[PDB]
Amino acid sequence: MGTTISKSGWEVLSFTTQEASGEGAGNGLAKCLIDGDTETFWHAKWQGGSDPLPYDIVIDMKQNIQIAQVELLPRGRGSNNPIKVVEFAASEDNVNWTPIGRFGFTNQDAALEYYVKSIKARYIRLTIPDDGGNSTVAAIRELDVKGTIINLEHHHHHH
Repeated sequence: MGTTISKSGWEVLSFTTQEASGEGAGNGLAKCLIDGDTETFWHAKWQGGSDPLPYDIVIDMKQNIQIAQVELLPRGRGSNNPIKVVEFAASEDNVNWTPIGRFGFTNQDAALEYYVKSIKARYIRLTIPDDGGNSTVAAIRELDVKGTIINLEHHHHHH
């Protein structure tokens, strides 16, 4: 809300891993990452076994937004989080992904502000690479995006 894009209408198009069993039920879901609540978080599958890295989570923002900065809200508090490096990708057509920034992940209780490549994107992908040293254990509260809302809707020319 405000400069941060309202994740109210955001949905997950594809996810590589999510723990809907180890975290009970209603928690550890990939959509919780974009649900926008500090008490909910996404967790990689651990109960019964993890999935093959890397982990790619693709979110549809349902609108074209000029990406400027991505925010990652980790847990930290009572969490290990063996996440070393995180990679952010964005796309205008869902087909052509462009890495808006690759940075290291700092496990903390406060949000991580990632200033990235300024580019238009309707879709955004969170990539957890197997290259950065990342283990198959990941727990992130939420992901947010700061940008400018772009419109493809010209009401006086589209009705």
